[PDB]
Amino acid sequence: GCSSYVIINTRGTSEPQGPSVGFRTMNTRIRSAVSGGSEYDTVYPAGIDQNSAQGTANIVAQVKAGLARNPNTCFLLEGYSQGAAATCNALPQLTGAAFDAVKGVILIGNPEHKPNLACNVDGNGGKTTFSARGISAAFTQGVPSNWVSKTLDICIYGDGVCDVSSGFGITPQHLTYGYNTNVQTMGANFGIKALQG
Ligand code: NA
Repeated sequence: GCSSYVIINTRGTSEPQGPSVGFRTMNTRIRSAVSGGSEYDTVYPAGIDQNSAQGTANIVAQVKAGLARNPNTCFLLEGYSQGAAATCNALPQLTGAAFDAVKGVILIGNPEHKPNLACNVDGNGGKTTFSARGISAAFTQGVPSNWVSKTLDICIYGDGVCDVSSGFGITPQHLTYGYNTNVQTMGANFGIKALQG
């Protein structure tokens, strides 16, 4: 059980610099159930930059800075949209102690969504987006094999960002994760169990 943890939250699109709309509810439940938490909101020019390399670097730096403060610090990594891509890009850079410290990765509307990974669920926890390809999947690696068992990759059916077969680009579905009640429940239960286990 993690006594001290950081929720690293990497936002999307044109969300303002601050907590993403996508995780607000599940985080209230995680922080309420598991003492010792804090939130770091990844600094990067979301919807203003050419890419998210800055977001990836700040995810990696905050994991390393937290472990330096307290080597038993745990992490949950959360990414929405371009922030889910930036989170996926961080995963290969988090090795040994830094890998062991990250207890769970929650992705919503992931542009790097990859077909047939065990972490893939839809908004209702089923398989309607299980084999889906994300809009960035042809050019990126998505969730590496060694991260699948601690990842939850939620793709709402009709979200063209994580499932190119059910929508073209940013579809209204892409915008709905923060007020999807089963998304928030799945995220909260995954994060609580990751930190307590
Ligand atoms: Na769905």
